[PDB]
Amino acid sequence: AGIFFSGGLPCTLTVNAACGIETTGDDCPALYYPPKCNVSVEPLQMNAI
Amino acid sequence: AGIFFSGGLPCTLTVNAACGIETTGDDCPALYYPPKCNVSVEPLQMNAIISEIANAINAFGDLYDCSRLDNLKAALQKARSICDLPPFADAPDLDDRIAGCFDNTSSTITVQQLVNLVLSQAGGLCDLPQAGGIGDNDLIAGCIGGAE
Amino acid sequence: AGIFFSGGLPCTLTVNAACGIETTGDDCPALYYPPKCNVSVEPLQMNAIISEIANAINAFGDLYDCSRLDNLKAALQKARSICDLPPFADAPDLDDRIAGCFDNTSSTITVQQLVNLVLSQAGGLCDLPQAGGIGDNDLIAGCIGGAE
Amino acid sequence: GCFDNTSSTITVQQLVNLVLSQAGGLCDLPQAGGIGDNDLIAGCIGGAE
Amino acid sequence: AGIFFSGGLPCTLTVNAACGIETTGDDCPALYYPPKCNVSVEPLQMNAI
Repeated sequence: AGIFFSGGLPCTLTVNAACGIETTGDDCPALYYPPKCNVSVEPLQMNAI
Repeated sequence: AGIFFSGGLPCTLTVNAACGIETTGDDCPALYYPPKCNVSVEPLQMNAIISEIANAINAFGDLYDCSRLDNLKAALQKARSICDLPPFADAPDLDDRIAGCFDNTSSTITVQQLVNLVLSQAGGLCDLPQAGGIGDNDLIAGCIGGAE
Repeated sequence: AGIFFSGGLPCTLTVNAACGIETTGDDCPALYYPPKCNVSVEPLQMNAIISEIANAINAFGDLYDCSRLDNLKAALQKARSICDLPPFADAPDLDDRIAGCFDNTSSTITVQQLVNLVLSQAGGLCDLPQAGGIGDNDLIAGCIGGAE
Repeated sequence: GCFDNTSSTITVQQLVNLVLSQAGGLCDLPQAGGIGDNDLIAGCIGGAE
Repeated sequence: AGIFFSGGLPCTLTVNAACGIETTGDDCPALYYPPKCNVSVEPLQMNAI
């Protein structure tokens, strides 16, 4: 999912996200890391950045 | 999901739940707990309810007081209080609106329509009485030099 | 602690937390359930919230009914609904105030302001039409016989 | 509106009566002394003012 | 039984209970969670709120 985190949450359901992200439909789903307690940043997701 | 059980069910398959709720998009699908014996309230959702009601109480700049029990009721009773609205000094134009009940429907009307409906009932000269005779007190009205 | 779970955490350290809530001192602090997956809601808190909503429903002398899920909705609609306000049983006074949207603001204006604004479109006899002649049988007006 | 410090309503008829009563009448008009040739007299022209 | 807990106790026998609520009748009794040391919230009641 490129720079986004597959399996995350949409921008509404977490903080420090943003709306209005213009994408190519379902192929580019905007997802974000949840505010859950025990999650850590995925390595590969950095590769995109 | 706000104040909905994230993994919940739609209103049709539960009990003591309303139906036909509207939200924004599918990010907020109304859901409730199912009639299971092995489920419990999810604290974060309770936190959402606390946040919502606390915000509601503070709508009109009042101070929440835990020793009370009717803060929301006071807030509601304050909104309906027309007498509490602030005073205003500058004279309004005809387009400035006034609120009243028309056709059993809470709506507003421009002062223009009000002025038209008031002056239109001024009556008419025909209403005036008659003297028949004429005396020196008959100060006849007319456009004397451009000033009535 | 009222509707706030005592022994919780402040808003900054959890989710779904209302921020900047103002209260009557530290004796009514803001605290919320932590994000852990094991904690269980405390019933006595749930007792508090029930009280607030139940009080709100009866803000306008309305009767609760457990068979419907819209009670607060109607008790809120009534507050906004002007059409259901009581009617005054007497005549108004110059000091009586009328609410309006003047200057994009829900404010109050006395009757006298409206009365004076009415005169703007009152007009004078100068506006009346004119004719080249008048029959001996027609009518004239003035301060005749000590009256209009 | 706020009628006698009490939230309530009144029919437009009542306000109309109060406004009309305060409006005034002919006797209120000033008393000019002389008359001129460019003036205009107020009267009823065949049932019309 | 709507929002009110079905098996609770009237206001005077618990804490954080609002006295003198109004209802249609005995079909909708006013009850609250008891201060007992083992009770837990009921979901189906929570749906009501």
